[PDB]
Amino acid sequence: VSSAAVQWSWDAEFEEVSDDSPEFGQPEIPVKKAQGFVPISIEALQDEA
Amino acid sequence: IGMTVEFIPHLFGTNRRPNGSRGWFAYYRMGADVVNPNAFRLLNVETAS
Repeated sequence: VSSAAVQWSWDAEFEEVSDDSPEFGQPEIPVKKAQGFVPISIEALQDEA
Repeated sequence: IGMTVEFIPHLFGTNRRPNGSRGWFAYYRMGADVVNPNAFRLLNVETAS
């Protein structure tokens, strides 16, 4: 969740205040996948050192 | 009802927003009249109009 800061102002005596509504936002992060694969032979896995 | 005073905490402005002011409200109630107008005598000095 992200947001800004309220905006103040300088006002004189007997002056109505402005509307200061902060605006929010939401960052978002997806998750991906990576893979590898190396085959091997029964002869090779056994005879190679 | 006798004199009663209330303290308004927030006055508003044209756009229905606080303007930074406060007030005091005070009121009372009564009423009166004459039941019989013959039980009195009053003197009237009429000047030239």
